Amino acid sequence: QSMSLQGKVALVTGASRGIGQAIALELGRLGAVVIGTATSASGAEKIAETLKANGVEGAGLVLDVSSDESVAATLEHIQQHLGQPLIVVNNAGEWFDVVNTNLNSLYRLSKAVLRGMTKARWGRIINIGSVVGAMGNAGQTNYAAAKAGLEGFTRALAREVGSRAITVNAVAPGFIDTDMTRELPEAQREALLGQIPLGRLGQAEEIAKVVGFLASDGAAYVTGATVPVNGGMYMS
Amino acid sequence: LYFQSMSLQGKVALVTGASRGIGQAIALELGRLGAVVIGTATSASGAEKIAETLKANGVEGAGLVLDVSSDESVAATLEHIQQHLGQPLIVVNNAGIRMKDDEWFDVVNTNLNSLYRLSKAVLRGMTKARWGRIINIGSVVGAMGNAGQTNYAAAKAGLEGFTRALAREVGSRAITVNAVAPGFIDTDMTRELPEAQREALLGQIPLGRLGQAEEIAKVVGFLASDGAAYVTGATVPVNGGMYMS
Amino acid sequence: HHSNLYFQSMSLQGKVALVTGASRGIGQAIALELGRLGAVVIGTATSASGAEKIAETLKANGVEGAGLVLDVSSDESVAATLEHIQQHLGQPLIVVNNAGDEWFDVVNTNLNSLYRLSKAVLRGMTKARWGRIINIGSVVGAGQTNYAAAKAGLEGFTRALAREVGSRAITVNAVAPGFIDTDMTRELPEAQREALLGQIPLGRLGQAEEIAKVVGFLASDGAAYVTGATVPVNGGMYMS
Amino acid sequence: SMSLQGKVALVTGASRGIGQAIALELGRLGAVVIGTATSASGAEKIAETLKANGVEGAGLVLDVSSDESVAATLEHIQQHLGQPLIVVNNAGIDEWFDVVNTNLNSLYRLSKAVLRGMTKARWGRIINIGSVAGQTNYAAAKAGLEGFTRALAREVGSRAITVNAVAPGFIDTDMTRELPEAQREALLGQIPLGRLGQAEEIAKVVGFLASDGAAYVTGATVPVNGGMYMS
Ligand SMILES: Nc1nc(-c2ccccc2)cn1NC(=O)Nc1ccccc1F
Ligand SMILES: Nc1nc(-c2ccccc2)cn1NC(=O)Nc1ccccc1F
Repeated sequence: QSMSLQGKVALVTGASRGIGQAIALELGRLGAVVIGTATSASGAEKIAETLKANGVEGAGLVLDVSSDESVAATLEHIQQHLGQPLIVVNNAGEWFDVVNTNLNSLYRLSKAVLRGMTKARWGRIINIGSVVGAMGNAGQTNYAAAKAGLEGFTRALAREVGSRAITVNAVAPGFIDTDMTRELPEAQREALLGQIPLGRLGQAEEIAKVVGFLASDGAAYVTGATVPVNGGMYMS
Repeated sequence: LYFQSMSLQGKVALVTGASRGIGQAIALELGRLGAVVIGTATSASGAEKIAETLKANGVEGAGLVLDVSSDESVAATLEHIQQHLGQPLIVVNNAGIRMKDDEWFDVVNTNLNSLYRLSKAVLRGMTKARWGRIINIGSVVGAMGNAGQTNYAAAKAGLEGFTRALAREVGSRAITVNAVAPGFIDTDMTRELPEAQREALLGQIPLGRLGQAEEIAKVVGFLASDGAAYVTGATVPVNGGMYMS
Repeated sequence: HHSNLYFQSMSLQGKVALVTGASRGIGQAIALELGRLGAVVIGTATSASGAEKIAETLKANGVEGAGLVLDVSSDESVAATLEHIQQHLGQPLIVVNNAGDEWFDVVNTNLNSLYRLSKAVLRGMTKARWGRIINIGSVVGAGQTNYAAAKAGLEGFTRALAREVGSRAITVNAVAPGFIDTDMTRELPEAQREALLGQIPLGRLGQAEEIAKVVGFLASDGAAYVTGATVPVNGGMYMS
Repeated sequence: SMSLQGKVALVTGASRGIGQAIALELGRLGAVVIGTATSASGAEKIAETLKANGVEGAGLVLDVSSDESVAATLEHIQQHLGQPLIVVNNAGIDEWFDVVNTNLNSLYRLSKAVLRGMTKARWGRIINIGSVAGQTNYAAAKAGLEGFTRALAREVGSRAITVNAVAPGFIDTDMTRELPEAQREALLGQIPLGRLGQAEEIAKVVGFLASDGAAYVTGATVPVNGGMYMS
């Protein structure tokens, strides 16, 4: 009668900063045991501090989602130590190659965690889209493309794994206040505020709450869906 | 002076079409989250029933008679609420008013005129408070034929473009506007068409089951929260993986 | 009410086409294109001088047809107009709707007009067991809210109507123009035009004719299996 | 004014069905047409069909999954018939993912290879034909085709090159002719037009998209499905 993720293990890729960090803390707040990942040892260490610092049981690991070996080994380490990850949030990220590489990483990781979810006959996979913030024309092409790829992928994977009570969903952030976007040139940021009906940048936490909800038992009938979290700014 | 993640304490919510099924489940969910809940129906016995259900589940609120097709009804109803309980800052439109692939136009036209009516009327209150949630519930799947698809696809497309457009119009005032597009939900309609044809429905749904009314309500419950503040103009499908447009 | 070279393009020979809002721009271009393809063309406008002008343009480009006064918002106008056409020129089997808190009322009013007119021409197409209905969208023109909405409305409508009339071999389609060269857009300050062109991959405004060719195609027998579709004609500029 | 006289068109997977119909339609419009197939007997057949319908062109062996095949094939065309400015990708190829990933890698391979020619001529048409268990794979292939087509259109647009897709519904082809009557009729029952589409009816759309009249259409995916939409 609640959104408690007590007893569940969650894996959040790219958790050392920004959105991923905010997602790790939110799932922690909800009672999940949280494994966050980064590509470096110091990133993984930092994830661990942040967890203790906010009273979250879990760990930081080194993970490169572009390589089969890293993925296989990492998942093994988790299984042997903390249990099977039943919540998995892919947040660790020229148009063609970017999208092709991202989606190969989603599929890789998703397929690897699926054996565990299948066995438990329950699971949540949640895919975070790229943030809006794209120095140029290139960057609109790239965001629209990444979004279309995420959506069709998420929908297709949901249909494939649905019969096992595993939901698969995506979250498509708009213009979010992050360490990356605070660095954009003022003209570019203001031109983006001018496009957003809510008249402000979204917070990382505001992405994390959606992920938090999608991970809950309450969201059990939501699958193959891509939830936009963009303040009313839609770009396609 | 309180503050927690999903609370709606201190907020007044208005849920149209709350006497049964989805709307009832929504009223109880917003109640469960601490909202003062006004549910509505088109009849006195419906409104009575809403009130019983609230008290019976310990929810502070009321049942009112409301016809969303009529300006007078809407104006008067909102007045009563303002006079007595305060300003409704959460508003969930769920009162949509043998069917064939030609009835689509009128159904959708009538629904959307009612959304706009009610929405515009509650907007003055939300504007004044510089905060608000409007949530629009789509039609469930009401017939499994061609007739039934045309109508569901159409109702969905209309709801989505409407919700998006309205979100853009009111966004600058910190008012989110969202929709929920239920798929095949366990309700009065779905239960009574015998199974050999109904069971064929489960085969179209990857989750392999009908959705529960509660499962729509949790989504509405989330969208109404402060956590969902950056979600606007969105239509959340809640269909077990069955997508049709 | 104002009314031997065999060109090869003349594939809509023998068909009567009705193009609403034909006195200028896109609608005018559509009337001449369907004319070019051999259709007998009735174009419409809301005023007598508009209808006069349509007729001049037709004769001036050697198109058999007429200019009529039509108000698509009124049942009487529609019924009477269609009857005049039936009694004089035959049954219109190709029909192109191009004649158009603001955000809601615009879309609601348009779609009520589409449905009115569409339902009225449908008896004729049903009897002939063939027909083309083509709906021209809102061009670009606060303007962002309205364009996405108008588009979503047009598209769901077009799709739903296609499903309803399909069994009778009547296609129903829409065309969603992007930024089209019209007499208003030619007058922007260079900075404004260049900034708009910078959003369009083709790097130019579309021509009215370029909308008309799509309509021309959709009207043909070749497009018989295309129905409930909305064809964007925007130079690669997609707004949501 | 639908003419393609003087233009060279390349149609992959042209030995039968849709691709064949596309090759004859672009031929009918005056294009010099190179059709392709994966086998020698397929390529021969393409050539017979062209001569048999008075179309100037050729049948070539092409495997769009291989860089070498593509590079060599395009060279042969450049050296013999000129630069292909109209290009229609119709040769299609845990199963959903790989299908779509492989198809889109083939589109991108071929597209990039023909793009040099179009850039040089400052004009071009690229048209991608979609696929004709089964919903997951169709919805996925479609979503991939659409986003791809749109993204590529944005990239090459400034050079007066349109890039578009055609998403056929249920078409009368060698696959569909094999279904049991109850199953096909249940499929007709989902199609408002009440019939299967013809290959020619896909081809006319391609024919139109290739024309100068369609110059302002780019990044678009035209459904050709008799009113049956599955997503
Ligand atoms: N390799 C690749 N490129 C793209 C793509 C590029 C631009 C826009 C949209 C998709 C998508 N993908 N996607 C895939 O590999 N798989 C994929 C794409 C869409 C739906 C389902 C899929 F599996
Ligand atoms: N009369 C009508 N029909 C439809 C419609 C029909 C089929 C699919 C989608 C919308 C919508 N509407 N009415 C509206 O007032 N507005 C409207 C429709 C679609 C999107 C946005 C809108 F404001």
